[PDB]
Amino acid sequence: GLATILAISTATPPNCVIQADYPDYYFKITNSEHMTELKEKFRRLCEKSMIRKRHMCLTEEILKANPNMCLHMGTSLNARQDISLVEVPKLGKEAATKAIKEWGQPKSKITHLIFCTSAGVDMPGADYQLTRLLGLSPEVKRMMIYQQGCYAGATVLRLAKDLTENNKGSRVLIVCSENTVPTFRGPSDTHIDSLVGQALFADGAAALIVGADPDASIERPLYHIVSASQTLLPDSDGAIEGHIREAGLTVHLKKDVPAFFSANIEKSLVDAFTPIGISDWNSIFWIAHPGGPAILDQVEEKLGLRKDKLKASRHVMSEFGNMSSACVLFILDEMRKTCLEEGKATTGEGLDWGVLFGFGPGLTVETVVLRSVPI
Amino acid sequence: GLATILAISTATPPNCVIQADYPDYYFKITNSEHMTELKEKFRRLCEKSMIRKRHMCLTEEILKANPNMCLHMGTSLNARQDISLVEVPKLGKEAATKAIKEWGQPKSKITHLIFCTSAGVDMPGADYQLTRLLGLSPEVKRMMIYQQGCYAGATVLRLAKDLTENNKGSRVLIVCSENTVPTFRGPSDTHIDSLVGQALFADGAAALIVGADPDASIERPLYHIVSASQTLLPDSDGAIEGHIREAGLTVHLKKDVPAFFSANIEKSLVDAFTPIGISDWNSIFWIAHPGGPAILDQVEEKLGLRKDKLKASRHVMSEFGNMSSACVLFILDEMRKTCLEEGKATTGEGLDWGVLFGFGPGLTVETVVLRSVPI
Repeated sequence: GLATILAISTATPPNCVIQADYPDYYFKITNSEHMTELKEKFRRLCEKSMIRKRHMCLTEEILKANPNMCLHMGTSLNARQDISLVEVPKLGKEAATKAIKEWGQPKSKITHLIFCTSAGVDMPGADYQLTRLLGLSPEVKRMMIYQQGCYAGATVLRLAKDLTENNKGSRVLIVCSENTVPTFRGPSDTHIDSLVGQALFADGAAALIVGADPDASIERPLYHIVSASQTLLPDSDGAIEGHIREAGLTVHLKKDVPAFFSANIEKSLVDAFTPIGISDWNSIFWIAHPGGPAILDQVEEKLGLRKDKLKASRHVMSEFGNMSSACVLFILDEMRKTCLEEGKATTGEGLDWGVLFGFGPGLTVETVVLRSVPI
Repeated sequence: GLATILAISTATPPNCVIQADYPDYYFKITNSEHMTELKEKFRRLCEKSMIRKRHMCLTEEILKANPNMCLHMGTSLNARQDISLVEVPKLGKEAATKAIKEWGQPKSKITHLIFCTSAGVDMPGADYQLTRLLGLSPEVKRMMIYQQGCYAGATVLRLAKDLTENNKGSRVLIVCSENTVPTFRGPSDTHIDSLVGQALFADGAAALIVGADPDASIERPLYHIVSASQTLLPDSDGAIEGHIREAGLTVHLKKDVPAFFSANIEKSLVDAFTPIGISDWNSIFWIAHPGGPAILDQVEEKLGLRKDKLKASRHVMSEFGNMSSACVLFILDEMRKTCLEEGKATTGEGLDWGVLFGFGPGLTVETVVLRSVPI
């Protein structure tokens, strides 16, 4: 049978910042209060984000203890690594424990682990740290997916599908854990694209249990992963770049990232849904990585999506911000929850078929086709 | 059927260093000739390695231009990234083109790409650069395996097995590309395990084509991937660590590393070969990551292997040094070539079943069971 999502959970650091308060706090903590023009430029970014609040392990106290993180280009990788390398598997464990509990099985039945993060690399990696913190079997088969950015929430589903379907009895724990430690920095007039990231990026972790052939007596399916594709967008080279440097992770954008994704999205829909015989994009349910808001506005107008097709996706953005790879898994969690609260006929807002989109560097589009589960 | 290796090729930078001359060259280029006692330690390490020569893209001219790389802990990550991020897909492409040529089929038939390196992280990754450099289909399904260290040569086979067996007609291009740019540094009194890296680490790339159900009329199997396990070793936490710092990749290694691997390897063999009905470890052909020579010596002694069992593994170490993930793939390439030329009965030294071992951080052992192909 098909790879099936058997449990979903999430976790965020307790520290929460209201987006309406952030331009003032950010410019205060980075000693930029005199940059009056820049501050109001940042305020519009935050207000245009449609983010309400964001969770951040980074506190005023931590930043005062690591002041080079407050400069735009301070030598600070070591300080960022020291923080994030511990936080990433810590927040990951918080989500994993909840997913394993929903699943209701002993964690000794987990045969595989996919860990995914762009928040800091180490040897051994976060996969090893999670294995040890959780007490998973030492023989757990681990895949460590490092630094793939905001499309990796779909990448982990693509990987899980092949892992679980090719190994009878396999049960895969997926954990995405992301934070702003490597990217947080002070503002600068000549790096507006970095400023965009300070308005959008947030912390979060999501965890999944995936397996083929559920045991209906003990396990409850939420979605089936039917297919998973990945493509690079023509002429998009260099549109989004993230560099790991002495000053941490530096983000570099070209002008028209939304135009690339909207102009190419239907190709991915066609390629994925032609084998299912589906051509009407309002007849499927949608999960789309929301961390670039103009991407979703332009996709929805280009395709003529009904205005609420993307409500779940934009709601996670509103409540949590751009948590990179974790976002689409947060959105799956909410969608199945909302559908149960409202009595919908399926976990896919009453519809049988859905698409999950990951967007990120390379310009890459990950396209996962999902099948809902009844009531 | 089983995932099957259908082509293998390798590449190294043209610059080559003779190990007999390396203690003098290294302590001269690092302006450290006065550290006479440390130099004698380094001579002993270089000789005991049994390495004859290593390929390194790092020339003295590049080191002169990048002097903070010759300090022990100079701020140098940006300079290392600038070199390595270009070098990794460039060497990888040299190997990939050869492997695709051996395979003989159009590169438009490559459906998946696995890239593996510990030589530097970037967004988008080396998988992206290679895709563009080779002109693979923009729809190629990529997996980027970053910073998994010396066991990752086995990891990529474990991954490719599930990708190819779960997708009829899929053809995976695998590329490992490793170099010394992140780890090269000058010597220090207080950090002698970093000297071990300077005596051992080297540059190299290997590429393979892998798929299931080969077309006998146009493809030629070399090995079949029977199974692939991964385990952490008991009580070994912290014995090997690698940190990505402002000074580059720092290595931290405990003296007991070979004792951990040799004391635990027979459990990996029993677990992997009990399904096959095999208990005689001299009865199978061996590919073992050789970058830690004492590991192989103690494994050999512990299990009572004939001295010829590890000959092919030690030969690649002799001629190329520790190329991290690429080593085991070089060893596979050489083993099928020797068997072809010596008229052996199979590509696995005339034997039917074999084992491929990756060793690295976590203490992790990757165990891949192989089946050879007849003449």
